[PDB]
Amino acid sequence: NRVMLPKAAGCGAGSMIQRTPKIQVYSRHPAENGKSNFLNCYVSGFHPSDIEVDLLKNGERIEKVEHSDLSFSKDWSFYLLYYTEFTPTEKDEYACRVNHVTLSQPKIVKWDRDGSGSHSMRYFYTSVSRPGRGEPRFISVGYVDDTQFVRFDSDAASPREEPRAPWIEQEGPEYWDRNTQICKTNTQTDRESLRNLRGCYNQSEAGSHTLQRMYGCDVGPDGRLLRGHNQFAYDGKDYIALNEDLSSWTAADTAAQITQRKWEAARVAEQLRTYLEGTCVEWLRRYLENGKETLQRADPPKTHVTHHPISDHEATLRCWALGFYPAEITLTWQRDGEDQTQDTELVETRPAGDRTFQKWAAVVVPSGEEQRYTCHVQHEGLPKPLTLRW
Repeated sequence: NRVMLPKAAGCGAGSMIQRTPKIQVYSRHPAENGKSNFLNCYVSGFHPSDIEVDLLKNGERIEKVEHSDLSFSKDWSFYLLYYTEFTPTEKDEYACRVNHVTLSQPKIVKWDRDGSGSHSMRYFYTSVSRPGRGEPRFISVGYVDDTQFVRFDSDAASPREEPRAPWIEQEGPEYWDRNTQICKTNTQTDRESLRNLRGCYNQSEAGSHTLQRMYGCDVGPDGRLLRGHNQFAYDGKDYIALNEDLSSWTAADTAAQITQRKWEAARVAEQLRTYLEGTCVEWLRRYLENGKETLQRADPPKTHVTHHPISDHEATLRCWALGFYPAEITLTWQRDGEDQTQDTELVETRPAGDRTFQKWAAVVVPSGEEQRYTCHVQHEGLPKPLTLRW
């Protein structure tokens, strides 16, 4: 259940970070001809949020592709999963084509075939002005751990808080009407906040800017609050955050300090603390119980090692983790028991599309010395860490 958020203050009386997308193209399951599968293109770590993604087959654009609702990572960078059902063959070449302001031409990536008891609730808000093209777009999503359960999109035909997980559907009309109202109000707040922030930085009304907000709570196995959060970013960078004491603020610069003093005088922190200690944890406990059959089940990783020769003198060992939930995992390579921190390559953890996640860690090793390396796997669905070799 959401909370009403305060408005950023105007200043009366300067940097844009651009991150280019990471792109991973992969199937949900190990690919086997004839058997239907899912082709995924995961685009992550990008900023700003506008992006164009096509799945290609032998160079041709695939229609019907779906994608996830826009959300972002802890560093404020955005991620999206684009996916389609497909049946691979031997000589069909699949690819993902991505365009973004950081790319001087579209980038094509081919498909290369070769628990704990603690829980979190988060709401993620993205508001993007579009000068000359109407009002800002507002998209927000709610998660319990790594499971999305609501979305709101101000560009939907009828903007509403919408269910996105089966266990939320049982909530009555009061729940949907109330949280819709908070969204529609949080919409107009962020709209005035975008205007105020533009003025604080003397920015032109001709340019697009991004407001991102996150709040929610962490609970332990017994249901008690472990930590509350309420963060605010402008153009992909920290702006103002509620501190861990839920009673003071950290402001990034002199503009954000004006907002800090406004929220201090209005006692915003006290209102947020009341929400985080009460409503937030109370509804998180309720969701955990209503969805316990999926939300309180950790799926351990299915793990294996593959060998890919880099010529006849060295080779890549790749440690694979598949089908795990939640997403948090640690993969480490060791040589004679010592971690290969310097030489281990780690891809970003990526969604399978079926709620589970995937990751690999790779290290190049001297040929004939593969047997000295072991992959170490830590996941909350594993009673003990796993160790594997090639």
